[PDB]
Amino acid sequence: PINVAIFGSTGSIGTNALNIIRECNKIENVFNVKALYVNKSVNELYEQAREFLPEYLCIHDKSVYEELKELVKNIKDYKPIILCGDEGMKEICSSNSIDKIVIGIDSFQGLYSTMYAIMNNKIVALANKESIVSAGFFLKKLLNIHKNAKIIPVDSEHSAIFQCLDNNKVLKTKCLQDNFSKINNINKIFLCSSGGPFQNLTMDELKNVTSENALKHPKWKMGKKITIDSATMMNKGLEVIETHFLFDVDYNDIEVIVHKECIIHSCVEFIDKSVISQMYYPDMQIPILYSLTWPDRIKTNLKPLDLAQVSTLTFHKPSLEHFPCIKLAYQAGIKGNFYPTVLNASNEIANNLFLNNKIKYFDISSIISQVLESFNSQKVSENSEDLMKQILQIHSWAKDKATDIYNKHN
Amino acid sequence: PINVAIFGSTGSIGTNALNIIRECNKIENVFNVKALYVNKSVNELYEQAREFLPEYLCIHDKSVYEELKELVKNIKDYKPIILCGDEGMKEICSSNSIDKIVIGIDSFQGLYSTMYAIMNNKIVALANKESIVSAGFFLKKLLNIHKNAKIIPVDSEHSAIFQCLDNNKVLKTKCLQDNFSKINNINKIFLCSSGGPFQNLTMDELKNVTSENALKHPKWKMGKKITIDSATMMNKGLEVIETHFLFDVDYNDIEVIVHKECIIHSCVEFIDKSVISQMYYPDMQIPILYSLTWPDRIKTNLKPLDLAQVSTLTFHKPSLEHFPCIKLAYQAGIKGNFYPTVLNASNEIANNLFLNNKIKYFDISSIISQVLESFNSQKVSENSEDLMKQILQIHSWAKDKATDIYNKHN
Ligand SMILES: CN(O)C(=O)C[C@@H](CCCc1cccc2ccccc12)CP(=O)(O)O
Ligand SMILES: CN(O)C(=O)C[C@@H](CCCc1cccc2ccccc12)CP(=O)(O)O
Ligand SMILES: [Mn+2]
Ligand SMILES: [Mn+2]
Repeated sequence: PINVAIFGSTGSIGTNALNIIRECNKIENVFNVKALYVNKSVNELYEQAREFLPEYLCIHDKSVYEELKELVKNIKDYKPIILCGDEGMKEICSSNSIDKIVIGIDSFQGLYSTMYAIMNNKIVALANKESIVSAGFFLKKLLNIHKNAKIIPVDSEHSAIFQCLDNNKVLKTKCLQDNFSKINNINKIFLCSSGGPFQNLTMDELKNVTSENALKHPKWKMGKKITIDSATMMNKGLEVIETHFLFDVDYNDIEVIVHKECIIHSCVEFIDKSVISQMYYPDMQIPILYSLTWPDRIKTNLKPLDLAQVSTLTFHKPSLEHFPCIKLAYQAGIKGNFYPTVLNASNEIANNLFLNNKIKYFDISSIISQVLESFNSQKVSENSEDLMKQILQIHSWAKDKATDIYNKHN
Repeated sequence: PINVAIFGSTGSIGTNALNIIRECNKIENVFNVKALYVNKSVNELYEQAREFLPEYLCIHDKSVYEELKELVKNIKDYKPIILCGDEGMKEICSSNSIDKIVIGIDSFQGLYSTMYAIMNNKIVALANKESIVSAGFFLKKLLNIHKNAKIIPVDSEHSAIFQCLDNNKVLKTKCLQDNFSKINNINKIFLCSSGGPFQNLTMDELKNVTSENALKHPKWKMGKKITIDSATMMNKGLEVIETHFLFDVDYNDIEVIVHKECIIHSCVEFIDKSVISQMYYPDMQIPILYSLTWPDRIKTNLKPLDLAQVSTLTFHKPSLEHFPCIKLAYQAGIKGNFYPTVLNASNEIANNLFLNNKIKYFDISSIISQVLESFNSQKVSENSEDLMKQILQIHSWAKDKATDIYNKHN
């Protein structure tokens, strides 16, 4: 019986997590949903509580706390512990009844909850790539202290890589640890990308693309921020750094490859040169489920992959001239220090400016480049609390710098 | 140090095994070649002995024993144990200085040394699919007696399947053991085929194909017998039965798929519907090496897979009208009993008749079908020695029956 908490239970990751839990539990009772946590979606939380009957309920916005307490009286034979805010989140993380926590929260409230799950030696199913990019060294330090805590990757490509590894080796180590790649005999990673909507466009066409071109009738329905990052390939740039931190793979041994069918989710080359890959239809339920069943697998009723129907799988190298965000991500990763923090923060600003029609496509990369060029390496604090404060300071500095560059140009 | 014996060391599997051993040992001294066994290729064995300096040499043909003794006197600082025939093979199998035995002896004959390797509780790297098809239930019985013996598959597709599995699960079972697929969470197998030289021919074109057409300017240089089996797709038919026995996968859960690029070597669908595949250039060194390093991997200097250069991977369903041998193999497998023994034996004859221009393409499947129809199931012996005698008797009966059908129609 797997006891699971879901943080951000009404977002995309949270609802896909509950969907696969529901469907798997029909086949065999495997999961007990112990806690649900949302920002302010009190009615959606009530609907989930009605079905899943968790021991804990938490809502971040305290203005809707009483509104939740009244609604929950409608559910029969049910007396949950209803909590509020950061203190509620912390009480859930500290509960002995919870084994695994799904983090479906974007940005730094995601990092904050991840931190407390780790301090409580839980398994943390983590989808938030920006938290790993911006606080990777901090998370490594925290995981070295809290020896039974584990991050299990949910980002589709990183789940794929993790699924391609031998658990007889994985169990000797854990993600976001030094020497992970040595212990697992990993030589190199093929990190698969959809390529986004702009692969066939010329440099002159890219000059004029808008956020509407990136968002309009998309091949893959996703959130706006990640859709823009897919269009610039900065999504893959961030995922290169995510790969480096999760699996301790050198940047020279991570290759971005454009695979437009999105059936192969990534591939691992081992030291003998044998390559293992993971494949499925594009569907977050498989990566989410594996994060909750690892090191085992369980039965689902998902549609089986029909390779004959798929028929063709294609691969090509991305053009760094057309997708300069990729090069910027490698440069930041290789420089190390807090350059990944700076990359992520400046991209947060540049992405949103492009989304709102304030800058052009190549201005995204120009702004990010200028902020990276302005940053000077800082001595990394040995003290965990000071290190988190450095990450926050540098994140804020980089956002401000990106905004200042935009303001001067405008 | 991994202590290895190579049986049939001058054949294709044996020479590829020594090639990858040589290249891996240059990087780090990991293998000791303890024994080499050949039928009669005395000069080739001498050359291998000069390089690898094995403790044991064995030659099957007693008429070249004295010649081998005199040749070996030329090698400096070297006093091997020089043995002959079946007795020498048995002595090598019983040596406490040998851990792993590569069986590179073809056809029904390779079963004999495989049996003795298992009786001595060795790890047996088995390439010979005909042995597994013709004596599958016998090998299962023998492996249940000799608890510490293991068969590790070398046939490229079966190595691929094995490499796709989690060794944390594999180590709790073994190939040819009941419940192997359940313990490994296997749902279904995609068994990849090149499709062979006749894959795109029309029915009218197929009727006229000759063995010269199959053997001329081949895409892949291989032995004549397997090349004919690739042309008829009986190679994959045999490999379906091999999959069933090795991994305890139901015939309804094995799908043959034509993958003409021969980069993906096969794929495993797990019970959650996630699919894992193994990939490399067509090269027997990877399957052979994995059989000798399992459950670990070691460094090689093999060419890394360039997926962007490969560019395209394709998949389609084979036509059973054009490749009726596939249907015959599934039918024989599903019937069980000694039908696989009969399939293999009758195919041995039909393959050779077509090779030597005595029958046409569709006569191959006609002969096999008629022999299968003629066979009457026998009560399966409980005693392992009686069971082996039964397999031998049925093998001989089926060859003679195939020949008799040919003689009638000729
Ligand atoms: C899904 N995922 O982890 C992404 O990063 C988005 C990525 C893959 C999109 C295709 C895809 C792949 C796997 C699962 C998906 C689930 C929902 C929607 C899309 C899915 C876009 P990119 O490669 O161009 O950077
Ligand atoms: C290699 N192997 O295990 C075969 O059964 C031959 C098979 C695959 C041939 C391609 C291939 C695949 C993998 C390794 C190879 C090594 C040498 C030559 C060819 C290799 C032909 P088929 O699929 O049409 O039945
Ligand atoms: Mn991703
Ligand atoms: Mn094969």
